[PDB]
Amino acid sequence: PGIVELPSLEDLKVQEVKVSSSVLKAAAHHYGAQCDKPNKEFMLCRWEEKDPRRCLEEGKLVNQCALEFFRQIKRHCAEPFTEYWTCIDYSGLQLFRRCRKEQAQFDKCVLDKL
Amino acid sequence: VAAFLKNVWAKEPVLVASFAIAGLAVILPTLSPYTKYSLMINRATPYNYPVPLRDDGNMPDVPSHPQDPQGPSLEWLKRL
Amino acid sequence: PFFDVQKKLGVDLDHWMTIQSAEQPHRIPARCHAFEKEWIECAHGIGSIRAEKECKIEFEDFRECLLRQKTMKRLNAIKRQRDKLIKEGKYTPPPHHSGQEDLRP
Amino acid sequence: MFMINVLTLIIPILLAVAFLTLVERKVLGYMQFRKGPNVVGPYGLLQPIADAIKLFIKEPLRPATSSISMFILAPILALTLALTMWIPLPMPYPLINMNLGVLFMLAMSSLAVYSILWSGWASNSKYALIGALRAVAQTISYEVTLAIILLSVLLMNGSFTLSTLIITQEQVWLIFPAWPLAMMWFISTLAETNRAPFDLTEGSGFNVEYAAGPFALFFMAEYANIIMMNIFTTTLFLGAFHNPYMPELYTINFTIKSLLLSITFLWIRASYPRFRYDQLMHLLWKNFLPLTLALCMWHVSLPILLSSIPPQT
Amino acid sequence: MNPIILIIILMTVMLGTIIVMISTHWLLIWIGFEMNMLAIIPIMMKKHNPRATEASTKYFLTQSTASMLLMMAIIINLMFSGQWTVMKLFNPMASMLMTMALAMKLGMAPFHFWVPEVTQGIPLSSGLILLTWQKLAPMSVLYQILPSINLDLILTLSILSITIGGWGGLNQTQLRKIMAYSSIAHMGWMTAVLLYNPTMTLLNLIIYIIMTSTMFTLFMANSTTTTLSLSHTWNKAPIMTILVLITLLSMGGLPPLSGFMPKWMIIQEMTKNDSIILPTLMAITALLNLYFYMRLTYSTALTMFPSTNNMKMKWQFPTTKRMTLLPTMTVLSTMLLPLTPILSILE
Amino acid sequence: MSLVYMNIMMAFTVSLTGLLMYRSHLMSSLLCLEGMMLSLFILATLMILNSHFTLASMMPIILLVFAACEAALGLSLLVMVSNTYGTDYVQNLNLLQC
Amino acid sequence: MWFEVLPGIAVMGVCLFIPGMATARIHRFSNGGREKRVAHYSYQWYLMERDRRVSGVNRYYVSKGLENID
Amino acid sequence: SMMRWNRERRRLQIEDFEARIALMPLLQAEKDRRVLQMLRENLEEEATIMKDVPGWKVGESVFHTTRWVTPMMGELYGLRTGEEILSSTYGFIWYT
Amino acid sequence: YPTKETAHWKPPPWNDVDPPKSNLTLNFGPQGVLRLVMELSG
Amino acid sequence: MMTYIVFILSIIFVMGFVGFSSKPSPIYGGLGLIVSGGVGCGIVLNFGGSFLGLMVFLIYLGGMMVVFGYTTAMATENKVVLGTFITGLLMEFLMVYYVLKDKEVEIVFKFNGMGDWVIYDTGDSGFFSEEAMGIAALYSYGTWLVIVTGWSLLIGVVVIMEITRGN
Amino acid sequence: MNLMITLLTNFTLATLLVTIAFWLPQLNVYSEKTSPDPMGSARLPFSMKFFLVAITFLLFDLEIALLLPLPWASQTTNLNTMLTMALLLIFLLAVSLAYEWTQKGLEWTE
Ligand SMILES: CCCCCCCCCCCCCCCCCC(=O)OC[C@H](COP(=O)(O)OCCN)OC(=O)CCCCCCCCCCCCCCCCC
Ligand SMILES: CCCCCCCCCCCCCCCCCC(=O)OC[C@H](COP(=O)(O)OCCN)OC(=O)CCCCCCCCCCCCCCCCC
Ligand SMILES: CCCCCCCCCCCCCCCCCC(=O)OC[C@H](COP(=O)(O)OCCN)OC(=O)CCCCCCCCCCCCCCCCC
Ligand SMILES: CCCCCCCCCCCCCCCCCC(=O)OC[C@H](COP(=O)(O)OCCN)OC(=O)CCCCCCCCCCCCCCCCC
Repeated sequence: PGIVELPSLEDLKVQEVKVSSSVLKAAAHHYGAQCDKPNKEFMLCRWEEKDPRRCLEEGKLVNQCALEFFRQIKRHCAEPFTEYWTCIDYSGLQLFRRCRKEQAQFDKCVLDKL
Repeated sequence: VAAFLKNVWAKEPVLVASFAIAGLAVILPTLSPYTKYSLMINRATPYNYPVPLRDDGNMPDVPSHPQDPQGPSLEWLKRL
Repeated sequence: PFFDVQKKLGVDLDHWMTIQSAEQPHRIPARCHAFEKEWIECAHGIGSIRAEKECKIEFEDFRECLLRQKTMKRLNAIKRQRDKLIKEGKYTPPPHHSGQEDLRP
Repeated sequence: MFMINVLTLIIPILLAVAFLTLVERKVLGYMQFRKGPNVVGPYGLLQPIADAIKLFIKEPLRPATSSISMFILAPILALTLALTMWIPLPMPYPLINMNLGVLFMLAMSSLAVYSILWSGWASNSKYALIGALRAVAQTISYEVTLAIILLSVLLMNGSFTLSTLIITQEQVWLIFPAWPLAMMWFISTLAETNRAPFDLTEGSGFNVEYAAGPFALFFMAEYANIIMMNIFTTTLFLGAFHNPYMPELYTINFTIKSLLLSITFLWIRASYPRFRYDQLMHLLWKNFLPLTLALCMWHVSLPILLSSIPPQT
Repeated sequence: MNPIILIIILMTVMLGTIIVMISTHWLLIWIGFEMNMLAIIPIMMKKHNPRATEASTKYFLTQSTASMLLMMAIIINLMFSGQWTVMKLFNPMASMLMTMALAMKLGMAPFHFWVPEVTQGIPLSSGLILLTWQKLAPMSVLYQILPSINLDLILTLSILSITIGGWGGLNQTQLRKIMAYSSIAHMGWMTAVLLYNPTMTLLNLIIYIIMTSTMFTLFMANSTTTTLSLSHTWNKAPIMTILVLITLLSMGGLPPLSGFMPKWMIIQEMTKNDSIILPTLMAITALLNLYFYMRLTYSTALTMFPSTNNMKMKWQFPTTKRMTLLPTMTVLSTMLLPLTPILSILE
Repeated sequence: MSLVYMNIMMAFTVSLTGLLMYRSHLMSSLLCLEGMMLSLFILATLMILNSHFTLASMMPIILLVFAACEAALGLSLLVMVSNTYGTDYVQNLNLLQC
Repeated sequence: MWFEVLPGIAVMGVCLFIPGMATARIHRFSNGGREKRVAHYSYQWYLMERDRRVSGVNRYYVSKGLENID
Repeated sequence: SMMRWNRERRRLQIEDFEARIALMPLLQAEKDRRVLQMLRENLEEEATIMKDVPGWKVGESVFHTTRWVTPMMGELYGLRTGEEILSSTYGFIWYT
Repeated sequence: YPTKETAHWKPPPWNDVDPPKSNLTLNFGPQGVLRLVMELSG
Repeated sequence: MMTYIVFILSIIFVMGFVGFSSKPSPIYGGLGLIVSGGVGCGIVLNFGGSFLGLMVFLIYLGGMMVVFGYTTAMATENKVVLGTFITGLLMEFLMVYYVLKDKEVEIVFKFNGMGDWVIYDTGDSGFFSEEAMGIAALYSYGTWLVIVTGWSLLIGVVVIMEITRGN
Repeated sequence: MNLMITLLTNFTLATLLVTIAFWLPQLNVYSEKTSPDPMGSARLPFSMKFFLVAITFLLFDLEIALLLPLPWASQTTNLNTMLTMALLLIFLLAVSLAYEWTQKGLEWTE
């Protein structure tokens, strides 16, 4: 039959979000609030096209807005967010309920400064 | 109904307790004001991704951002 | 005979476990959901005699999604040719096919 | 490194089984107004070592067995299932943190009757076969109420995971919503392990045609199952406070509660006469099983009428 | 047996057959067969003698082997089609295994080797259930999978069933082995016309069930299990000899009787499809069935075998058996050939 | 197709030919029948897990329950045969030849 | 008197204390001074494999924070 | 007590699931780039291997459709070594 | 039609019932002391 | 070698089936079926069917083979056995030798020669086992299935108490 | 993989202690003794009642096997149907027990 049509390796290069899963889960609700629109354009395009080849540019915009989000956390609230994701990172199941005061400090610093 | 039940509670207390617990388990979920909240929680636990809708132009009851006031909320679950 | 009581009464006794494309718990799709949905929507209502010779390509795609005979045959072919070229020495694998390159994300 | 973890699990199991015999003989000594062993060691501490070295140098009894292969494979399966029940146990961290640890323990404890059945086959006697079939019928009878009591408790857990059963029991012990299931569970674990007042094998046994070495092997498999069922009951009903920065608090706490529960086994065999065989069959099928089905219906319908269906995760 | 328990068990047999009929899922077909066997085992063990336990054991082994072959056919259908609809099968190997499994449940030759033993060991009511009601479920499944049934396999099974059920009943003097080899031959007739026009399969099924229920009801009303005890019936009640005369002449395929109807419509529908040697061989083979039917009529109705003295006491007592639908079934099994285009109601 | 399906189908045919060729007993025939059931269980489980057809995950449990009830029925038949003849040999079950 | 059962109870309690303390110390030793990552569900395993890929040195328990982005 | 605590546990479960839902589009974009990276690698190495074979077309889809088919495990980890294969095909199942 | 093969077949009984064609004894030996010779019925 | 673990367990499964299907004795037949049940359960466990595997160990080997051994213990108490054993064993090793030197065989259907790791899915199922949720849907979806299975087991109880009575 | 190594280690230690317990007193000769039980020479009587309790276990174990997904079935969206069918399965287990009871099935091993 036909030849499957794959994008080249230059087409897939992007600046990755090179952080851990506990760093992602710690900043997750602020991410889902602040990175709403490109994430939802990407998942709408992903369930409508039903093909990752037709969604690469929306995926790059997701991978761009995520890095913008973590740049804006890093400029103003590096130390309280680090104190928070270390406490999330200790646990095996990565509980939120073990880490309420560090979350309260991070939420206070983010609500004030950002 | 009063002397038979005392007679069987004297003879066979295990089976009387068994039928009483089973009868409570049968009838009591229909008499409870909290049976609705179990359903309301189980249909509000997000296992899958809430796949967004294409904004056709006429949807006043679907939000555009999760923090928007319109849409289903879980105020009742935070409070109870 | 097939006394279709479930349609005469309109009750779903066992229509739900019948196919993979039916309503699943927590919307979990099967691995060949789209292939089976396309075969069913192709061959619906036209009877089996027309369905076996007019939806031949959709059913061949769905059987090939299920058993993956052509895919595993192709990978047998590629791995056999590659082992011949490695044994004759006429080819060497790149470092991303030996595990030396710090995978993508 | 993981082999170090397997060894530091399964060697202190054997040492605790060894000194359980000393604890048992001392505690049943003082409950019978006498002293336990205190001649051999300093207050008897060298008694299980002496008993082990005696039982491993005694003559093989040598029956001309019907099956030599099952005469070998019954103690192998007895010790193997005796040691593999311990690997999913969270205390506070389990060795093999499996998603279905409760059902795994129920399955591997259901498999433990083949040691009894094969050790009745391997002996040539008809009466040992009859006694082995009576013991198998007893154990498979009480496995039913193990399963249903276990399910009725796990409806308050949400899953089959053993480590979630600590998270379930943070605000209160799970004996407070489920004390009838707790007391029937305790008698059911007491009647699984052929323990008094359910030890009709002590009242001729099934495995008397083994050597004293393999007698010690069945004996230590039985006591490993006793300490295991008590630790599993402590995890299941009397679960303790878990601080993730000091695991030793949960380890001290479940160890103290499990020692008190194993001593409760020792204090129950020293107080009651044996049931007759049809009386423990009566106790199961006509006393525990109606209550177990009734409380199973109650524990199905109770998180629905209280809006307290526990989480899956 | 306790009558409440017997009613519950018969409702479970009927429920298993209905679950095979009305369901669209292969697992529910298999559940219906399992429930049907599980409930029919006590009906054979109603008298509690070692012949009935031997018959129930042989029946259990054959129907369980057929159930496992049926589930393997279902599983290969799931391999090669990914679905569970009870429709055509999507593999010739699965079609072969399901035709073999249904042939074992029908007791068609060369899997026929259980039917006279199991039929002989059990009473006449359970034998009636075995030879009528247990045919309804596998013939329904064969009616549903006929777009995938192999032609040569089902025709080999059909002619081999007809010939072995012909030669088996000749040597028999027991009535129940005669009815069992009658069953093998008539299932051969029913499955021969299955791929051509299965309405004639349903017609042969219904007319066979009417004739077999007539013969077992006559055998129950006379309490006869051998030829030589059937032969005393003229000295007890000659109307029963008349009814077994006309019904055994019916079952062999003599006109104007309605047992000529199924095989004549089968011969009629196999000549449309350019098979002429095969229905002729089938018809010529059915003369053996008619031969041992004629032997039973010679021993019962057309002659008078000598009876004993104790028949003089049974002269004085009326038959208090509930001969349920025996005149209705005997009328429907003899005088129905003037209503032969009634077969369109089965289409 | 897959390589493991060869082994599981061959396992079913091996236990089939064990069931279809009696040696001495009826209990060995019941064990062959339940080996057939076991191979059917493993094969159905591999297909249902491999396709991610989620609703058929309840199907092997129904298979195991029904055929274990079937096995209990067969064990009861063997017990009645053994009470009649002392043993469970199949050559004792030959009274229906005539 | 009665307090002589307590040496045997003490030895048995230490022998039951050893495996839980040992598996806690081994899980903290082999995971960078932390608890073992629990992966009961495939999403937990996907995040754990993602940690192992983003860590660079092929260990899921090497965390990379905001020092790894620009 | 179990009523209050299981209701609190359901609230914690919803918080963790919504943390997952907030993370899911980034993980989906990275997973899609991951699988397209691996398929492009297999295509390029199939091009540099399958030059000796007559009549072979590289990247030839076995399906007759132009729809994207979700790639098989052997279609991704076919040309890679056994450690990566085992880590991806029994990593979750054999994990403790 | 009696051949050489089917020559030893006698007809079955008239009520389909064949004839049936015990209990355990335990000698509890001396192994105070007392030898009991039981006869049990299950 | 380790990529063929499901194949190795399937070979042990077939070897156990030739072991007890050659029928040395019902005792050793039950032993071979218990070893086969464990290794086929391992086959199920290596595809992620953890709950179905524990259904095997709890129900099959825990109830049913216990009852088969319990009945073999009280209702029963060579050259052909070992010859048929090495017949089935050499035929199975001929099949494995063919499919490993050839990477393609066809006894009845065509079979691959690689490992069956290749046929998996590369995704994740989130916070649920798909097999566990499919079994959990036996109550909400499978209502008719539960009705007929409970009725079949109740009828099974009634049937066993009828036919095992002697009267 | 950790689980298979753990099973292998447990089986190996069990087999090691069995090998020691069988072959450590084989150093001890002690004799070649001849050594020629309640019953003398009677064959094993069958007891119907042990078989009845074995089949009762097997059928109630199958009903338990149907009951085992209840901690997961509690999480469903269709709770009325789930609660009805859960109570129906436990009630069918109780009906099976009551029929086992009243027809004297639980007698002399009650
Ligand atoms: C609808 C809810 C579900 C109901 C069904 C399920 C019950 C759940 C528990 C499972 C029980 C399983 C076993 C049930 C068997 C019942 C029959 C029985 O045991 O009868 C015998 C018994 C007398 O015993 P006997 O015959 O001497 O036998 C030797 C033992 N002594 O006879 C008796 O002891 C008499 C028993 C009948 C009278 C019991 C009355 C109890 C009343 C309690 C208060 C009201 C509760 C409301 C619901 C009532 C439902 C009946
Ligand atoms: C987590 C904790 C686990 C603990 C497990 C063990 C519990 C028990 C611990 C030991 C208890 C007390 C041991 C000492 C008992 C008495 C020994 C003794 O004094 O023996 C004297 C004996 C004869 O002396 P002799 O010189 O002949 O006499 C003339 C003297 N003027 O001379 C001899 O007998 C020779 C010397 C023998 C010494 C034996 C010591 C005991 C060994 C027990 C095995 C376990 C050891 C610990 C293992 C775990 C730690 C690694
Ligand atoms: C008479 C014979 C000889 C007798 C003595 C020796 C045998 C008896 C004692 C050992 C019994 C072995 C039982 C092995 C299977 C136990 C079930 C099991 O593995 O369950 C645990 C787990 C399921 O939990 P889950 O959390 O889902 O898995 C991790 C992914 N999240 O599953 C996993 O984690 C899956 C891990 C990979 C698959 C493991 C498969 C193990 C090998 C199969 C059994 C081999 C032995 C066969 C014979 C056994 C006895 C019948
Ligand atoms: C496409 C088709 C779909 C399905 C349509 C319907 C199919 C009908 C299939 C008929 C199957 C009949 C099975 C046997 C009878 C069923 C009832 C029963 O169990 O009767 C047995 C009962 C036992 O009484 P008992 O006292 O134990 O007798 C022996 C000891 N004295 O009582 C007796 O023994 C009483 C004696 C007389 C029994 C006569 C029963 C006649 C039944 C058939 C009626 C005619 C057929 C219906 C029309 C054609 C349908 C195909």
